[PDB]
Amino acid sequence: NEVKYLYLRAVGGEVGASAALAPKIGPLGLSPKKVGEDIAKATKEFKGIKVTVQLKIQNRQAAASVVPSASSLVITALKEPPRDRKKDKNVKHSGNIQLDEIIEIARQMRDKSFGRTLASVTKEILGTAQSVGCRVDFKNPHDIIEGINAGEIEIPEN
Amino acid sequence: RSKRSKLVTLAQTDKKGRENKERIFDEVREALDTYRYVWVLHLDDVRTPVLQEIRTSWAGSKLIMGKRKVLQKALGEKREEEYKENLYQLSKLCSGVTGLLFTDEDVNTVKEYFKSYVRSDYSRPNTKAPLTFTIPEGIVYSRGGQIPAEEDVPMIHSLEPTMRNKFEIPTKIKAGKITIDSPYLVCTEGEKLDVRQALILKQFGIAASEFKVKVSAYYDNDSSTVESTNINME
Amino acid sequence: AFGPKAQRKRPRLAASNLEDLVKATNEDITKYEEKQVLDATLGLMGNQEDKENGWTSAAKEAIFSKGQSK
Amino acid sequence: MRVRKRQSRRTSTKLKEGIKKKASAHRKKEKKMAKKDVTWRDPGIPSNFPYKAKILEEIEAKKMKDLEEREL
Amino acid sequence: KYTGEGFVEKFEDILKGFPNINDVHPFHRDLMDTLYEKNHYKISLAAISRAKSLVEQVARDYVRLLKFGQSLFQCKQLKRAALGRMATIVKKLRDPLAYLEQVRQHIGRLPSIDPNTRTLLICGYPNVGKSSFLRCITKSDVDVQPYAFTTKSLYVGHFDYKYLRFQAIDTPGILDRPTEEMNNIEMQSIYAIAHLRSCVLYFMDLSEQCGFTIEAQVKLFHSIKPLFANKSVMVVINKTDIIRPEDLDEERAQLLESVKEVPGVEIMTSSCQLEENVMEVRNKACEKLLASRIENKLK
Amino acid sequence: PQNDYIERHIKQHGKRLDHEERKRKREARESHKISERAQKLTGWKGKQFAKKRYAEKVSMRKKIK
Amino acid sequence: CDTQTPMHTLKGHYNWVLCVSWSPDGEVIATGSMDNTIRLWDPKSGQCLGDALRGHSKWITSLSWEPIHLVKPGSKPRLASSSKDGTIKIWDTVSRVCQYTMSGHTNSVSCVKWGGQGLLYSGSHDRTVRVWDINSQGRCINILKSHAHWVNHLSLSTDYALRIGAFDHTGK
RNA sequence: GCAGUCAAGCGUUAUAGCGACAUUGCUUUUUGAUUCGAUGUCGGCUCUUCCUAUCAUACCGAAGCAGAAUUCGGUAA
RNA sequence: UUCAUCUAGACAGCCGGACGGUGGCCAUGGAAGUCGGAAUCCGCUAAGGAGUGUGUAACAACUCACCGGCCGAAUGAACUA
Ligand SMILES: Nc1nc2c(ncn2[C@@H]2O[C@H](COP(=O)(O)OP(=O)(O)O)[C@@H](O)[C@H]2O)c(=O)[nH]1
Ligand SMILES: [Mg+2]
Ligand SMILES: [Mg+2]
Repeated sequence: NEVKYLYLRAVGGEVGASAALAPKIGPLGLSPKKVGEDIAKATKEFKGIKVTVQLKIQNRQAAASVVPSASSLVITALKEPPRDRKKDKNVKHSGNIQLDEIIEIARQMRDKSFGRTLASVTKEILGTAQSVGCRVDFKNPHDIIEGINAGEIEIPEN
Repeated sequence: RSKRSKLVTLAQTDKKGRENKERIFDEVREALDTYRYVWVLHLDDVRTPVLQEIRTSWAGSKLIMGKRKVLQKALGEKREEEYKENLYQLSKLCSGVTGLLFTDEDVNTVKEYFKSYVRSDYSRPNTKAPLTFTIPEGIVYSRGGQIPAEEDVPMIHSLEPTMRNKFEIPTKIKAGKITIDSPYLVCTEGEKLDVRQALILKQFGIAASEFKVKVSAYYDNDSSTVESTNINME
Repeated sequence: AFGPKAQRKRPRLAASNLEDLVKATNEDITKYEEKQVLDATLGLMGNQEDKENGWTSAAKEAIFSKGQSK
Repeated sequence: MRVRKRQSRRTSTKLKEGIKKKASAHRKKEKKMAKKDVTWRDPGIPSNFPYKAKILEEIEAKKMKDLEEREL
Repeated sequence: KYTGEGFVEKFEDILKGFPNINDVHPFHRDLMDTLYEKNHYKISLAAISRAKSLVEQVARDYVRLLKFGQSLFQCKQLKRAALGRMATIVKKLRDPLAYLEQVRQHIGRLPSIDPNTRTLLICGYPNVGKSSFLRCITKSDVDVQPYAFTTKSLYVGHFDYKYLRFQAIDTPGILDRPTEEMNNIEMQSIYAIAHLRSCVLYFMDLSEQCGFTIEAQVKLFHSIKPLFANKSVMVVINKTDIIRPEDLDEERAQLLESVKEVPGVEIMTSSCQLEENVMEVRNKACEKLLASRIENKLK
Repeated sequence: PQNDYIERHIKQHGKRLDHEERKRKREARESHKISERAQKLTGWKGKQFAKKRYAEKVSMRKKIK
Repeated sequence: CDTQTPMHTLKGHYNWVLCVSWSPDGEVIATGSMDNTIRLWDPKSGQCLGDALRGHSKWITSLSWEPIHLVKPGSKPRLASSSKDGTIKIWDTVSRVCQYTMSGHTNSVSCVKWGGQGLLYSGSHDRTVRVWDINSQGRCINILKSHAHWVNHLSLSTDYALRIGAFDHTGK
């Protein structure tokens, strides 16, 4: 048998998020209810945060897992309160993330990274944090990157 | 008056000047002293993810690209202008899209890696056909019969003028779907491919050809000799 | 507000609920029916039916406009 | 193919003399505005002149000579 | 005077052509309010009317002044002043004119819906088969696609049953949201259901290939329940070629009976591949509508 | 027809078979046409053409700046 | 004001000092500036307390203090700040950090007022007034929508008492 | 029209003085509501020709121009 | 006339590359560079915009900004008369 892979964006913890996968389910003869249930069961860790979900199909089964992403990892490590779209809109991600958490995200992202150094991966993750608009070490992420490039900040693993 | 008026674009990137050529020149002449083996690699029609995977797999070494004349001038074009003794042979051995691999590993290890590295690729023009492909009769789908049409999604209508004019494929739009009256054979296996057929295969997403780096030769720093490698030069 | 670059996707003042929406629309329909009945008492009996048979009232005589010259 | 009327280019005496008076008045007005107006009042060697280097060397040697000619 | 008359004739052609939003039938009033933002609509037309009045005033003033001009230079200056003031007034109309041109182009292509004729309204969740059923029963060319909100505006079709012309209305799908977070696309369907006295056909998919569960579809029905009061109502279970109400689970069957329990609705099944069944459900809806209208007119 | 029927028609049937080529050749001929208009238009239309050309060139210079 | 003479000049900021506020116990001066910064001052010495509070991307529009009667004894009141970027940031001055950044508004926040029942009322140019609960980790409890244009100001019934704290017209 | 703003140029070693194109204020505010002093020459009828600055007729181009109808434009008396 | 590019490769063309974090954040029924609002970073580079337009319901595909291969000697821009 052959293995089929799908990739989608879904809000974690929410059932009925597989409505966009109905064109995918159509030719595949799958069950939309069970596909959505598996997506929710996989994304129980991420509450109210958009995440990249991988669906694996072999023979007649359905496996769901969560692919790590830089922005999703930054938003999760931000430890923001859960939000319901009927209650919170136009939310800003402007919390504080410590450098140890940034390095941990870089570790979770090093396996599929083209950076030759954990410092390079850390600078990429810091750029993503700058994009999401949060603060790192109570400082601007680009300023943290500038300090790293000057060498006042040292990445432990070499 | 009466001259062609150049198009003006408002983009965010400017062109590179002579300073970038000088910078790559300096980097080559420094790496010549830093590393011990200098390998000449032919990398025509290589994709950037493949090149970046190669750079990653050779971490700790240097892979330098750039203009061939710039690389040859940095290595020294002639005997009286070469950076190191008997480097002009390696310099003149460069051709085409040339990369230089500055490394410190064993000759056997570099040879083994470049002999064992292969990836699937799009078929280029003026290459042998890796298969015989035909668009099936009826509605044209995105893969064109490689995967079953039930899984496959029909070709978007916006590609019909491209298929009709650029690829010269007889197509008609029926109910927003691209249809052909008869099956259309694109290429027969073992046949030299032109730009049109290569474009059709690339459009349908067929990647049956193989990619492999060519290795011309290498130069040893202390031995000051060049040895022809002749890797994947068939 | 409207067009290729419009950014309004929601009504400015939404109805409180479907019950309010249906009640207001029923009242609007009743007011429209009464208003159209009231104007059908006169205008449709007069001006509108003249065009159906092609009848036109004759021209206003220029004598009735005396006392209104510049 | 219907051809229209063409403007005559035969000189008119009255127009010619009137233009003479017009031009004299214009020149007098321009001169008056020039005497009235308050507006504040060396391309060098051409890039295509072949002996630019000789011209520059001669002007530098002239400057060096003139520097001491007046002093002594 | 001639320039003033030209501007006045252009402005009058604008003002006479455009509909009167407060004098049209309330269904059309609500639809045009959703489509074009009634406040902006009336403000733009009022700006045109104000420009017309100002141009007339400028022409009258400068003709009266020109009666006392003493030379070609002064008379020419007065005429240039009048035309320049007219040009300034017209230039101040730049935004409303562009808005009204977009409105005219869009409003010329709206379908013609008669709010007082025989109507079959088609409504439900996205991807339940509304457009497919409209295609099956009329010759309207509404596109049918396996993604949500292919239909972004009301579509109309026609048919004949017992020597009477009936119109059918396909609507964009409705999500189960409160009115405050409901968007204009859904407002079209909501206003259609609220205004058009009709036979409302609520479509249900039990295969959930629309992307919504049976519980969600029943919730949507019971939520839009206040909308179809004093209107004939039927529930059409589409896509029976995949799954039938007979072979549901027990709780879902109880939910279907819960939908049925509300008077005086009636449940019928359909497949868009069953020409006999789509014609039968159409005939039943038409019978209900005709019985209701005749019972109304007989009183 | 109703709603965006020309867009739906293009989606379901395409355009005329020479549409792209004809439009491309018209755009290529535009430079010759603009020069011909500038040298051939007379009187009020010529003065308006020169005025509009000057305004467009000023606008382009401001956008580049 | 006794001699009608200047006493202290506070020159920490880099742009226009848009808002000033005095602590309701009368101990610290908070100044919110055009350069998106909030600076605290000791008035007796005319000095700057540490460094500036940062985190706003747009200029400070209004300042509010936590009421004394809500503040537990032995601790100092917190400082609420609003800005053109549409956020309300809450600052702990004892540790000089930012605890919450409420972010519901979509346009410039005109004003923020800290009430006497543990709530914050925020008014913005998005025609809305937001009621937030500080006890519930800075979440928006209510959205009041009845204005057809910008809200420019708001006032609470207890605003005089909240600003005055424990002091009086005798100032004991 | 008056008052201003911008700035391609003009100007110049004294960021003075000119200044095209663009632009704001007043005139003139929001829900399509609701006649004011020609101081001195005017008009018919019959009949001919000329201009084009084209209303119709001919042929074209553009437009959400489906069709029908219309609008704007070109050649054209 | 004044600036620039140029046999360690001029302009024009054809071909190839045009990447990775990443579908960056908010917002939307949907919105992945390309309806919008704010940031616009980091890495790997020969170079490659949090994207110049075509396009899609959203993706895709194409494009051009930029880089390289072939070709081989002048070329481009703004001003003045
Ligand atoms: N099996 C089956 N599929 C259907 C039927 N009707 C519609 N569909 C599919 O459902 C998808 C959406 O249908 P559509 O008419 O667009 O539903 P709408 O969104 O409510 O208008 C289409 O891809 C159809 O192929 C039916 O009767 N049986
Ligand atoms: Mg539909
Ligand atoms: Mg003419």
